[PDB]
Amino acid sequence: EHLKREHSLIKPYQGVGSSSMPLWDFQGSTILTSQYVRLTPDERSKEGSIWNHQPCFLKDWEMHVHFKVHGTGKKNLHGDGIALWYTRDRLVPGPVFGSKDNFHGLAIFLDTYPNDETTERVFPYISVMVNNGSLSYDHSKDGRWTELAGCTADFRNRDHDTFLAVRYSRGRLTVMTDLEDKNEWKNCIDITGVRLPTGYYFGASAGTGDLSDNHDIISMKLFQLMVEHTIDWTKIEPSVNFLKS
Ligand SMILES: [Ca+2]
Ligand SMILES: [Cl-]
Ligand SMILES: [Cl-]
Repeated sequence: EHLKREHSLIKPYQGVGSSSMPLWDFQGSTILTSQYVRLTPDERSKEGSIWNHQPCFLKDWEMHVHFKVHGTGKKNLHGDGIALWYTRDRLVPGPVFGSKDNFHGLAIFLDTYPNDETTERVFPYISVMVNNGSLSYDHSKDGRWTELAGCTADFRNRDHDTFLAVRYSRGRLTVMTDLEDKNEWKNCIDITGVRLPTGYYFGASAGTGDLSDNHDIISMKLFQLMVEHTIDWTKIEPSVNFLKS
């Protein structure tokens, strides 16, 4: 395989129920079992996260995330969601799906509650954000101002496993979903001109506010992609270049 075990979270989770070294830190409301990592319980005002121990120096990679978001809150009465991160900093809790705002790097947000009273989107909504420290995620508008790309995705309270794939290679960022039990990656997001350095950390976080939900990570499997390259990659500033209209 091109699986990088050191950047993966897999049952039985290394170093947790044993003497070996763990590969992730568990932070905040996060709790372990043998079958999942629960970032938040179905309780209000929680923030939990997991952060990979080692910085990733792969230039080209694909993360497969087996997650589960589930709860008993009626109607639209659930929240807030999960974020996946490839960021300069790790372990800092905060208001952005459990983690710090004004981050450096990449976020993939799985947003389950529409804060935006005048929203056009259908939720739950998966979106991507690239940040160089300057941008703040605006909850009241569901991060509308800072979203690069996004898609509606029915990932909540499902009777079968739910997965997301996040692929990053040569400026191209692709997010795909497997939510329907078709054993198929369905496209959600596909953009180019994304500039991210090496040496950042993988992480996942979730938060709840006045509304709650269980947010579980079952596994995260990171694969190295076999990509020819013909420059200090740790010094790349996170940014996006845009095609002119
Ligand atoms: Ca929201
Ligand atoms: Cl692990
Ligand atoms: Cl279902």
